Amino acid sequence: MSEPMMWLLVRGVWETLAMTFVSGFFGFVIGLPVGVLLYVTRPGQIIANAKLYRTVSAIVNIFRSIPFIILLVWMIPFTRVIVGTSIGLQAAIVPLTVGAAPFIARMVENALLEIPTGLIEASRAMGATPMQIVRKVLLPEALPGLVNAATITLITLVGYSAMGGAVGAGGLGQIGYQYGYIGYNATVMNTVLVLLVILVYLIQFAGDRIVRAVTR
Amino acid sequence: MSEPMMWLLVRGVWETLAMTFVSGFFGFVIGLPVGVLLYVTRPGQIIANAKLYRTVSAIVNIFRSIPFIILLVWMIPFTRVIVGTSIGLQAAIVPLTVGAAPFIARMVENALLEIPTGLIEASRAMGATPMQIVRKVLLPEALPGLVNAATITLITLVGYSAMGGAVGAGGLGQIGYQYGYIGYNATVMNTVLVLLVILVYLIQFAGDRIVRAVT
Amino acid sequence: HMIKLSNITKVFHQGTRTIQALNNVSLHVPAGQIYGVIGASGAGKSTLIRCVNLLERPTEGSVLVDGQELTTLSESELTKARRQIGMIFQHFNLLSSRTVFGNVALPLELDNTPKDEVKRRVTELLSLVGLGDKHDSYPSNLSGGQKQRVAIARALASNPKVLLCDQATSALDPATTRSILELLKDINRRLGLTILLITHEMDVVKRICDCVAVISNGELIEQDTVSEVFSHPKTPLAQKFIQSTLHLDIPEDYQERLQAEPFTDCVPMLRLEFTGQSVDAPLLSETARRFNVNNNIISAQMDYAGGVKFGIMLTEMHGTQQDTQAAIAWLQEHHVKVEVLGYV
Amino acid sequence: HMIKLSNITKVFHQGTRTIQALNNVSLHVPAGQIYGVIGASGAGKSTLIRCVNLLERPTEGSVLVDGQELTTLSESELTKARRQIGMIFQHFNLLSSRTVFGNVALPLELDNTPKDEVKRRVTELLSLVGLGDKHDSYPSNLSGGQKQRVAIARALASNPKVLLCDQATSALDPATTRSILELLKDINRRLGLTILLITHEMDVVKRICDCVAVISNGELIEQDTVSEVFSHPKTPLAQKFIQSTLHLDIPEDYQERLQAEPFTDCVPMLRLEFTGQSVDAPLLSETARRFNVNNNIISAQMDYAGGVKFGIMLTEMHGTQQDTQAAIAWLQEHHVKVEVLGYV
Repeated sequence: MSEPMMWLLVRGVWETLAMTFVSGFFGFVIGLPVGVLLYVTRPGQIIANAKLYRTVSAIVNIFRSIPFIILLVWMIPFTRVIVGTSIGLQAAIVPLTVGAAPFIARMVENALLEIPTGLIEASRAMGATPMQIVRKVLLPEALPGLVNAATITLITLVGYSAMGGAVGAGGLGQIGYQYGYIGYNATVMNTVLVLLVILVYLIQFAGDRIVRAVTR
Repeated sequence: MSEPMMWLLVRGVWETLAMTFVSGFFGFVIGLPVGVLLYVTRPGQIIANAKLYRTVSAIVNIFRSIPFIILLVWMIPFTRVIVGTSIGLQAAIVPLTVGAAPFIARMVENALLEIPTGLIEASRAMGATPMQIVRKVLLPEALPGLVNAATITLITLVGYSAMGGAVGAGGLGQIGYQYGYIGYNATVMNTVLVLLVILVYLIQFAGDRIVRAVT
Repeated sequence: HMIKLSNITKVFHQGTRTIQALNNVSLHVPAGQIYGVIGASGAGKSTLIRCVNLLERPTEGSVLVDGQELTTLSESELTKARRQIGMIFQHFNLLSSRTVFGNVALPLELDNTPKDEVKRRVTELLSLVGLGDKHDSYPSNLSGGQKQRVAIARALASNPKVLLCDQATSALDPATTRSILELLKDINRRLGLTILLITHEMDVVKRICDCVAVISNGELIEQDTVSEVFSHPKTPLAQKFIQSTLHLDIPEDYQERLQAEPFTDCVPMLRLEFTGQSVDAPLLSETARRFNVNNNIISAQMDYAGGVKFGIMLTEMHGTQQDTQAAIAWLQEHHVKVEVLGYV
Repeated sequence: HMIKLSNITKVFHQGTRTIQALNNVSLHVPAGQIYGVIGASGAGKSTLIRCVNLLERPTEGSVLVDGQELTTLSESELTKARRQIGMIFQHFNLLSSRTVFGNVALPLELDNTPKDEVKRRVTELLSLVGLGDKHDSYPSNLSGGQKQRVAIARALASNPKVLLCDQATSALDPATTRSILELLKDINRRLGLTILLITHEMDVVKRICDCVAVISNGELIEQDTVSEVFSHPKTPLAQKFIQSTLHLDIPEDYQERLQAEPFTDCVPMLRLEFTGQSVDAPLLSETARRFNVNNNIISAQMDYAGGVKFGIMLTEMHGTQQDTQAAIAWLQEHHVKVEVLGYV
């Protein structure tokens, strides 16, 4: 392939990472709290409140039920008002989050459920406040799972960036979309396809070895 | 809304449904076989053969790792020659089945590992052949897990079919891309979203009762 | 008189249906004693124990721990009161993320204990249970006892007055159930700790606790010393879970030799149920020499509680018929149930 | 007669890794007997039992079963051999998909039998263990013992001579365990079932077995019938397994009162270990008769097997010093190990 066009693939890998890792952060920012909110609000737990879980659960179900590009396209006008463009890197992350939050919010609930109920009774037995439970009992026990939840949600976001590249918010997504959909190019399509695959293996592997560090 | 617009969405609901259900069937048909093969080819299991699981797993791992839209677009040249169209439902379902097979491949292998080891031994204690166990013990025991796995890979294809619409395929994928992205028609856009959410709950709820009633 | 319960009643309601776990139950516990509460599977024993620590809030009742009402404490004040009540569970319930040092140190960190005050207290509390050495070993590679030892060390991180064991013996093997129960007792003798128990097994009740209560269908049926409970069964329920739960072997090699009525040149087979006689009473000895009868013990099980013998025995008794009759009667008159189970 | 295995050796292959779980071990169980094989933690007992049913393949050896060897590598000819060798595991291994009726039916549906013919053997085998009551329930509902009860009927569907039990009563509670092994002998003596089994608890062998063998480090270091095994426990390890069935205490009320050096006005606390001398020789009574001492039985566990009493006992022997000394030494002379634990 040509030298200056090779440098375009480098411009994209920057962006595709830039989207996932940023959008992933804001995912957990919004999602990890909603996830813990869901775990605590399960009836028969610390602050049961069954009616709140009926509301918050249905909220994250409807959002997670929406397929991605239908969300992204539907969110365009809000994405415009919130960011101001609706096109490009900054506008890209808002539709990636919010598609990402409910994704992990549910994983955070499930990953936190791996914890035995007995720890929460022991936590209350020792006389800790619900915040002390979540700070130094629930979180650190669920951590090995929450780290996997990162690995899982981060690679899906890479996939979302790709679909998100079609509407022109992204790097490897757009380079893959532009040069394969209209006027297919054997070289560079194979490169962008393999360069994304190796990017997933990198974040997969980095996710495995980081879970080993915190494992049982 | 409008007069003909409503009747256009009707095709979309169909086209979206048609792509997903067929991708699922053709997916399960080519995936479930490699799914049970992936289960038995683990070194601890019946067939052993740890050599093939170093490859058979990696080839499924490499496919499933590819994002669907980059797969769909890369698979255009190849899809052009198979169906001999390059566009539409009949062409679109091939990329859908290729991307969704690895997904069920590992899930079936995972859901089939949820069965207790030692139920496999008691099966050999009775004296059945390894094809009888896969017929009347392994499969019907993991059945509630399979229908759960069917529910997951059915609804993911509804999302793939959306992205299918953005590149050449029909269905609600296109209607949403067409009236939302180029210019924003709220009525049509909200309808495609509601239809799809309504569609997923009907796939979810149908899958829930077939999973609940098989227990 | 350390912990006390007054008219404890509790009901949980789910799906427009109410169920009575506890119905008007009162339990007086003396200071520095081990106290058992046995019962039917989920008969309210599960809930009752945790009403002391207020893990389950009582619908109606009054809980007095160390001469203080717990229900009136609300939120902020109960946090401080639970320092004086440690607890350990059936499954050992500990954080696998932290080591034994950290696991025992955890409840002390809620108090913001400074620096090495935790190091001083943890290391010695760990020495008490038997875990020195393994300060840096994670729960992952600990055995059932080893985990439970950490749990005991953890509950005693506040130097509490009362302790609560929810079926601690359950998951432990017959060998290590010995050690852990003995460790609890060794603490009971040293620190003078008050202890409440609930156990599904009877053997736990015999070895440690002073007073044992029987609770079934959400109400307290019996309350007395272990001595009185195993001796005189009182309720038909307790008698079922005490008498039917102990032995009566009747070996097969003798079974076929057995008869219904007398036999030429024979000896009676009989079993002796001990009803809680006394250890200072030399019954089997006096009976052996005064009546001149050979009481041959074929099979026996008898345990000690509160200064009294109780159990069962299968025994052959030889000697003169004039003697043998009187011999059985002398034991009988001293409270020994004697059945004649055929002749040989 | 049947179930007779000849020097089975097997290596555990992970790879280049090589370790022998089984090394040159033979065993013969007569038709209609219960043969136990006790061992340490996974010391090859788990591997050995299943060499008879050929779940795992031996490296060198022959196995006579019903007068025929399965070592010939017969492919699917094991079918009826496997129908004549049934099995029940530690984990009940029931099909969650199927009812308690069908779990027993499944092995029979494997043989293409008519639906009415299978209904005969099932309904009877359900009423055998007491499962005629809950015939429609799923494995998820049934209790610990009840889940095993269906497994027993399961293996007996095809009407086998031999029944292999791999730690059958390991996960079951003492009372349930008791009822299960009772049902195991009932079915043993009725049709004359050949039963080979393994348990990590010596109790199980002690409860009911015709013969027993102790496996250690892959070798069979003891082989004899049950009556003679208790009378002649030659192995240094085999004695330690039977030693764990004594469950002695010296309860806490005594251990506080226990004293090292003798003090004013007290009695020696003795622990009598009966080696299995005789039930005919009445030592405990005749020693009280002869020397005028009182053997007050504080607690004891003693059992009968093979025409003799054995086990342990704990007593306090009252009376004159010279007499105590004579009597306590008399018991030694007459083959009873006596140990003064202290003074009380």
